[PDB]
Amino acid sequence: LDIETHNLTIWDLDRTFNVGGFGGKETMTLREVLSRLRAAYTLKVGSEYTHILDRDERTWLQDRLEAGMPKPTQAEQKYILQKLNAAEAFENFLQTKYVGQKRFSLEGAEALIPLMDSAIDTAAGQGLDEVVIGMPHRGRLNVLFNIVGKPLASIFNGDVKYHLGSEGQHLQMFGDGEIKVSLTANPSHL
Amino acid sequence: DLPQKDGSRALVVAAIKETEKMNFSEFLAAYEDIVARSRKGKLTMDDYQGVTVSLTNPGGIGTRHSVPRLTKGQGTIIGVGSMDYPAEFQGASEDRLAELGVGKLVTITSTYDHRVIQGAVSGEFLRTMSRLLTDDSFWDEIFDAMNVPYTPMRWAQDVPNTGVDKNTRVMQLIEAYRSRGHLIADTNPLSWVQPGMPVPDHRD
Ligand SMILES: Cc1ncc(C[n+]2csc(CCOP(=O)(O)OP(=O)(O)O)c2C)c(N)n1
Repeated sequence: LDIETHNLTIWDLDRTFNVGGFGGKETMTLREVLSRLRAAYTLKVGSEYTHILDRDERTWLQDRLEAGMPKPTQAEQKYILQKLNAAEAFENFLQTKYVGQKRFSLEGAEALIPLMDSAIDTAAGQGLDEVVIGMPHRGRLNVLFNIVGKPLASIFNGDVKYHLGSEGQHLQMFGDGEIKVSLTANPSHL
Repeated sequence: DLPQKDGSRALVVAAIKETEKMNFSEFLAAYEDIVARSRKGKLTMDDYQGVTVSLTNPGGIGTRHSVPRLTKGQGTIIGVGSMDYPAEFQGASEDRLAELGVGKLVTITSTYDHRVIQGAVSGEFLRTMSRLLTDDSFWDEIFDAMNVPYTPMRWAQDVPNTGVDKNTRVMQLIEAYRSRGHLIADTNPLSWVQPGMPVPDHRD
């Protein structure tokens, strides 16, 4: 990934080269080529896709990754902040009102809640029928309250809460889609 | 052409029979049978009877084309001329010819009886022969019969050295074979492809 390994120097940065439709252009400078490659493959998202054998499915991923993340609206931005607020509020309630819950904490990994919400919402817009979730202990009660949609009364009242299954509905904030959400039962055996 | 006991050369026409029921492998065997038996004097009377159409090759010596005679009993005779460059290019460099994109040609003739075959039919016949010798399906059938594992070379026009340079394109071909060349390798001792499994793309 160093320009020295490919026999290129600082003296080539403002010279123009044929690039064969990279960034939807025929010609480009080395300075511009390096900018685009770093914006696409070296910031907050790292991708592995070039091992795929089909040419059509390799090109689909390439075009989306090199176009970049779309700039989100203000409304969208405030909806992401409200989910993070809920996640952190519930962690605080669990740690203060009950004991021996430090094992099951999601502190450090609160972005899980907005990731799972993004996927379930995208599925509702595609027109699909249900999402089935399987997972271990860490973050389970947080997922029951913020993703499945159970009331607090239902959660806090044989076996424990950390192993039983549940069902619920997910409506879509900025659309007209609905989808069922289910959580499966499991033992401690990973 | 078989020489006599005296020494004088004398041409005679032998026949490959029932040719409309043969694939290329069968055709090649039948051909080499007639040539073999002629060289060791074991042709019979039946080998010289029943010819419907004939083929001659003046191009062997280097003649460009001929107007040959038609023997009684048949309707057409086909002649194959020389496969050299034209005489106007026979003193040019290999480098200059390669730059321009100059190929070799073959000239083919048809001499027919006009009482039963019309000119439009003879022209359509030569057009079909031209198409076949450049056709994808024709060369697929020959390769299949002789058990050649590669795809045949295809017919195309020369492209100009513009946009992505041709040297860049040759380096991308070396990377393709080093990465994906195992997908077309002679690794299976049976001529077997499992019909259930999906076949990977190897256009690269
Ligand atoms: C089959 C099985 N083997 C071993 C264990 C014991 N065990 C319980 S938690 C744990 C650590 C798992 O760590 P990791 O998967 O990295 O997730 P983390 O809890 O740190 O999020 C192990 C080994 C188990 N529960 N089940």
